[PDB]
Amino acid sequence: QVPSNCDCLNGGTCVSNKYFSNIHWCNCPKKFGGQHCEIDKSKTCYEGNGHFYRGKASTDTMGRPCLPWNSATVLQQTYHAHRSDALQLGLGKHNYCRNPDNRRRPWCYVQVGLKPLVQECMVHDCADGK
Ligand SMILES: *[C@@H]1O[C@@H](C)[C@@H](O)[C@@H](O)[C@@H]1O
Repeated sequence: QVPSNCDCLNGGTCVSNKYFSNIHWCNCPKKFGGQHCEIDKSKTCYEGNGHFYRGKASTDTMGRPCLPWNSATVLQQTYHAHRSDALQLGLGKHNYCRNPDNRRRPWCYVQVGLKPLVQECMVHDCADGK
């Protein structure tokens, strides 16, 4: 143990609070990591929660390409390319995943056997799949 009101690496930043007796925290870049932030990683596949998102992730949390919002199936669902608020998320002619409702990760109407179920399009990891 090394009570130093902080502990990072790779030249991290040793910070410490004083308005609560002791509320410090390793001050390392968000792209850092490694126990005490000893690596220059770069985790950030969605600065938001999935509201807009502008990457390439088009599959769901399984791998399927998910159904586009123009697939009559999703048209039968709710948030597709023919509801009334799809113009706010631009769902028509496109796929990826949208989260205009109440959810943390971006989901997409992906066919789940016989009913396009919204699945938080797994958007984790983003480095050549490795
Ligand atoms: C910790 O403090 C911050 C403000 C930056 O100077 C970092 O480079 C440093 O490690």
